[PDB]
Amino acid sequence: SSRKELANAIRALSMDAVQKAKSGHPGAPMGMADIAEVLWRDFLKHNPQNPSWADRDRFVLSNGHGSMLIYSLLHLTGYDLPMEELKNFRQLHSKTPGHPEVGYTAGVETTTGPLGQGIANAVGMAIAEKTLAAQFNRPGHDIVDHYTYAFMGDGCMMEGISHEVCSLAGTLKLGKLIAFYDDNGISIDGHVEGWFTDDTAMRFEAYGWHVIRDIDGHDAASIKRAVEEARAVTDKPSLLMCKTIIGFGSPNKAGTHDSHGAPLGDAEIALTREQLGWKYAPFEIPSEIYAQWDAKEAGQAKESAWNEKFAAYAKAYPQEAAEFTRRMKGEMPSDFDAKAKEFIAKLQANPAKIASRKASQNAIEAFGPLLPEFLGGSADLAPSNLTLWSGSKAINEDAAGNYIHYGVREFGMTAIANGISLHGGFLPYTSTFLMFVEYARNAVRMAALMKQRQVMVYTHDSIGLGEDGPTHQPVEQVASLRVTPNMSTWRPCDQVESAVAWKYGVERQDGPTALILSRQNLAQQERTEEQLANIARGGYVLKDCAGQPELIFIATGSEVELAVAAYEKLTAEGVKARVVSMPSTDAFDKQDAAYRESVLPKAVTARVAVEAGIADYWYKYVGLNGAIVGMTTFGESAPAELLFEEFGFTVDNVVAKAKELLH
Amino acid sequence: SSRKELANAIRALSMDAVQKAKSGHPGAPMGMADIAEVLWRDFLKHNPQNPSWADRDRFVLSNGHGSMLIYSLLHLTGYDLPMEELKNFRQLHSKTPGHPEVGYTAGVETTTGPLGQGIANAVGMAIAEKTLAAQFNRPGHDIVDHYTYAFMGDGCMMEGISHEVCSLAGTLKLGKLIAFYDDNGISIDGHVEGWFTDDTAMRFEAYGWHVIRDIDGHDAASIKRAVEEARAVTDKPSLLMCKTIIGFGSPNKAGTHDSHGAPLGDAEIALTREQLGWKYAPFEIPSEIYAQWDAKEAGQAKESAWNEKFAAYAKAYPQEAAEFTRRMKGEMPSDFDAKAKEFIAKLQANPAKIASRKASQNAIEAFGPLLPEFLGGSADLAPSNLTLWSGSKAINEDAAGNYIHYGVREFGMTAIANGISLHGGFLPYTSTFLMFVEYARNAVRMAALMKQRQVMVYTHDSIGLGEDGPTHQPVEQVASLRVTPNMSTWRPCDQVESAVAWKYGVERQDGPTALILSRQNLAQQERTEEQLANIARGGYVLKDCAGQPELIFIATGSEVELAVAAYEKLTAEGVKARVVSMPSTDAFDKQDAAYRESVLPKAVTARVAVEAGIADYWYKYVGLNGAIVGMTTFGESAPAELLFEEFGFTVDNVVAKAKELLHHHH
Ligand SMILES: Cc1ncc(C[n+]2csc(CCOP(=O)(O)OP(=O)(O)O)c2C)c(N)n1
Ligand SMILES: Cc1ncc(C[n+]2csc(CCOP(=O)(O)OP(=O)(O)O)c2C)c(N)n1
Ligand SMILES: O=C[C@H](O)[C@H](O)[C@H](O)COP(=O)(O)O
Ligand SMILES: O=P(O)(O)OC[C@H]1O[C@@H](O)[C@H](O)[C@@H]1O
Ligand SMILES: [Ca+2]
Ligand SMILES: [Ca+2]
Repeated sequence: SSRKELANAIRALSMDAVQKAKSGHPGAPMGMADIAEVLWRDFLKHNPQNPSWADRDRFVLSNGHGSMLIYSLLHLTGYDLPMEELKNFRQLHSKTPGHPEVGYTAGVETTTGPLGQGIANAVGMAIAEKTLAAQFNRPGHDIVDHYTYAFMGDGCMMEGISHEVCSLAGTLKLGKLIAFYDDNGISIDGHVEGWFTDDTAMRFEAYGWHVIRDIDGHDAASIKRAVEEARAVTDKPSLLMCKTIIGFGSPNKAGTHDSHGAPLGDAEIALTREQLGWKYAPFEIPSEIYAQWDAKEAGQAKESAWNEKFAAYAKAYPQEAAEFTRRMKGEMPSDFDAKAKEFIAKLQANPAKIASRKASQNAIEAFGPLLPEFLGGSADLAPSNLTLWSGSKAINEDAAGNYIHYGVREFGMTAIANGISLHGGFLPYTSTFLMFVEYARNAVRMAALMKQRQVMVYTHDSIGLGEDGPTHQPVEQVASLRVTPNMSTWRPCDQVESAVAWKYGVERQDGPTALILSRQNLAQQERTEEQLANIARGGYVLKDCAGQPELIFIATGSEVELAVAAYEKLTAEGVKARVVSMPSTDAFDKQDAAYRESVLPKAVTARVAVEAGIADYWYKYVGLNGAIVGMTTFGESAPAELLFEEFGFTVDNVVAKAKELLH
Repeated sequence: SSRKELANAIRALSMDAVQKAKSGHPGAPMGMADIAEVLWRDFLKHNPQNPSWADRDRFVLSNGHGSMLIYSLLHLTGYDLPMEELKNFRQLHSKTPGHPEVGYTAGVETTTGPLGQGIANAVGMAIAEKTLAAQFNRPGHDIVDHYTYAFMGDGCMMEGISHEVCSLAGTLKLGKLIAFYDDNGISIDGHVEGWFTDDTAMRFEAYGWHVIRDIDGHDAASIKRAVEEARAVTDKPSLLMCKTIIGFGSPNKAGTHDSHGAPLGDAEIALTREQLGWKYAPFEIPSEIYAQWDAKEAGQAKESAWNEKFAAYAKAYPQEAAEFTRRMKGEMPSDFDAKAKEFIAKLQANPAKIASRKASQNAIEAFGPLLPEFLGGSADLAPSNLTLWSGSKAINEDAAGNYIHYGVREFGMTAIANGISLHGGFLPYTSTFLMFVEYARNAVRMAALMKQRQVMVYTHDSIGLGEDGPTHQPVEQVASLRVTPNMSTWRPCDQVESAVAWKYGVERQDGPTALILSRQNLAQQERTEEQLANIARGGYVLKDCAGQPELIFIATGSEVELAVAAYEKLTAEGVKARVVSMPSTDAFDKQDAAYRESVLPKAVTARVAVEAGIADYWYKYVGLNGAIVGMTTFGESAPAELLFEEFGFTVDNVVAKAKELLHHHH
């Protein structure tokens, strides 16, 4: 069959599946089908039989609304995505959700839909490949060698996050990253010139990208030549400016916003078949077209050749090969648990009053020699977030390193890290001041949604940071993280809880972990063996009374010391008081009901929460008959000590609020 | 004095103020002092005696960590910011907080600190001036004519938001926007080349900006020539690449990251005085230097000339002048309250089962003729968010318009809108799908912090949007807004609550208002006159029983219909039930104790929250002995009706959970 006929199979499947669902986006799949046909059939190195092959090229659909494009590709090339799944596009529990999702659909590399994040993820995957290659490749043994291809549209180009990650991609000279820009001149509001006039090629040249202008996105020869040129440029990421017609094939909707985001309609589909000369019924693909699209045979040949290469590598470099396999699988070193526990025990036995940001650095230092998979960084706050350890090596200086200077790019940093986690081989950590999680907020959510392991190191967690004032002092940010599905959030009260939280973070297999860390010094709490072990349970009894408590303080982070001081005062008066330290609400919630009852007995309603963050969160644990010593306002610019006093984080106020309950 | 001496006054006040506070950022003020001296002394049109003068130039410090730069400028030029306040830099309740804050420091135009948002605000202020000029200027009466100047550094340049707002500023050909880039090669991690290598000039040329390269940021003549060039270019915003030395003056810390964000140290300050030839003690400025810095006489002259111009305008165009004054003050039309109430009453009397996104569009259509100050827009979702009304006119088409195609730029859009509200003359509304509030999240917080009036139109509020699936379906986003200080958040249950929320939003002078709106059709509820009035109280009794309820449903938005259905089932079975509609938790919380007690009596503990959003939020109103019919997971890609079924948003399930609750209580 002709290349245009092969590409037209994508057009037919896409418009038909959208029509059947009465929902979806036929424009981009129709506009990009010719580009996809060249990339997938001529260049993409992949095995449909094993979507997890370590050395496969990675493809990313950043314009993820065009989900039928990727489903057509996966089906046609022989992945485990039958026609019935395409016929169930956008239907409950199908393998063909409205935007592509990593994890159930074979071959989908990442979850897109939020514009701009796909390209960010791609930048992360290219960073991972370059770094893994530098770490593992040996003379005569290039076991890591793959491209990262991304499709993206006007929406991704307009988003700020594209500037963050494409800027950094240029700095890092990501020669194996190749992006195709679907330059179709249309967005939802109509012709883009009213709101988007960038000389996008010039913009990308400013980033140090290799840019190929004026590609006819509907001509196989033009596209193929451009990809060849891009692959020949090894020291710069490449952008291919692909001029396309959105909804290509539709006489009445091609080139219009009408084709973007709704079914074409039965009549228009009939006209499209006529224009394309496509003779097949909906969901009919002839054997000749499958024969030219199918990649099972080539895929298995390529992967088997790689397996043989890896076997030879394992002979010459057995320890390295074992590390590669362990790291690609995301498995932890077998003695990590024992070694981390030893560190935790040492801290408990050797008290230090330090900021939890420093306790965090200390955990990185302890874990560093144990976790060569670390690929960490900070958004231009290394000396403040304390993300460097003695073994940190910046990848802009040493390609085989383990540290990234992300610059002032919180959103890009976090979505890049999502790419890194998705790639395999690494354990990313990222960092900024907690307030600026708000800049990265949707990428944090995406890590949770995609069930990705990433440790998010968020320092300067409250009014305790002092003089920088209300634009920097978090109040409501922790609460937002706590109510995020599949997020783990830890606000350690001292260096011991900080190490436990770090351990929990690196050992998570199925989601991210945010560490909520102080600028200011935190007192260490004394713990029994049982209490020490129970830190990992997220909430535990820190100070207690004999028999049923009359009063329970629930405190986190920097406020545990305050709660303990109130407890001592009330205990001396003869109140049966308890202090619960609650470093992680999510880990506590996951405990069995007997454990939860032992910490927060259901019959004890006199509960006082204490946390320098938004009060409203705490009704979850204090109910309607408790008290909350929290924040209800923005902060103020002043020294920390005076702020805590001003906002009622005092022994007198905590005691007074508790006494109010006991009547 | 020489220009360098005058600029050194800023250097001295800045390093000394930071030293006394033992906290702050001397680097940027010291690096940008010569630029500030030229801009402020030679170009800036302002009156220190009236920081609210309608036609003043606007200045924005986007690299807001260098706060002592602006405090030095305001003090030296004669604003109401005494030396005692500079001595109280970074101290509780001073007029000199660590990052500048609009509101309680004379002459500060916006609150910065979050990098990138300053330049966004500046773009908003420039859009406001251009639009206001187009709307109000008349032949021989150019009553609107001022520049917007912004300072920004490497941090602002790296941030994605700079791309969003500078791209759009290029499209809109904002000839009176002039930005100065503090090109000093240093950020917190060190020399920027390790992580920041853009050809920034080429980037801004790609945006359609006029760029002036290689300006010696420490040479007044060079700076002045560059400003004159930027002012001569009337059809593009300008970027002046100013090469500076961070911490200029410090022998040991200039040009180093060490000067960025900590006090220089007393020894180093002594050496800096010696290098700069600055002889005066900390917080000492001689009369002769004040005489050269002071702007009171020039300022008064310029404002008086403008007042004469405005008086002539008022004579020739009295209605237009009255509108200009009203709009600059942010006052509402005198008949707006009455007309809006008439609209609301009409809706209650004429039920329509429509999506609250459509109800929102209908309110825009009703208010549009009444509020010529509207400057609304959507981030490339006009046909989905339903932000256009019949009188909308895009400002890229007609500069005198009232609508902005923001493109796919949620964060930039919202921070631009903050600039628009800060400028005066307009009432901005912005819009995207609720999920993508997460892209704009800190700009939303900044509107709340800055006490700004902006209506935020957030559609597609839940799993009710259907097939687009979990990357689009909000779950936890409403809760996030509800816990934000000074945020108002409305999740209207029908077209009537939608109109009330819109009225509340436009009339809210001291903070923003987010509207949480459905894709799918919402049932109109029956209301008495009293209930209709009570919508604005945020939470109110919608359905009730005789005597103390044994069960209270609390519901919002699309789920009120479900709660009412459950209430009907239970009532028919002889259960004593109540339904509370809670369109706004923040408004409800602001009601007095007696009113809140009347709605959610403390005696009644069997409370069931119903909302297609994260369940954990609702413990606030249901306590530990209630029930919550909410979401606890991400969504799924499927038709909305199947999703509501899947996730337990059914009459049978709500009734079952309510009965299960009552069984446990009994
Ligand atoms: C962050 C974000 N904002 C908004 C949307 C809604 N949206 C989806 S596509 C689009 C604009 C059109 O973008 P483009 O890539 O040019 O679409 P195409 O040409 O492929 O049809 C928008 C606003 C989104 N998915 N993500
Ligand atoms: C959104 C955001 N992220 C991080 C910070 C912390 N921060 C303040 S300045 C800076 C980097 C230095 O930027 P630059 O403007 O080049 O500083 P300068 O040369 O004026 O000292 C950072 C990361 C912030 N204020 N806002
Ligand atoms: O992500 C935005 C998509 O393009 C929309 O899913 C699509 O345009 C449908 O819009 P609506 O929800 O108004 O039917
Ligand atoms: O002392 P910390 O809080 O680490 O940092 C002080 C300031 O220096 C930089 O980090 C930032 O600019 C911050 O505002
Ligand atoms: Ca497009
Ligand atoms: Ca800098």
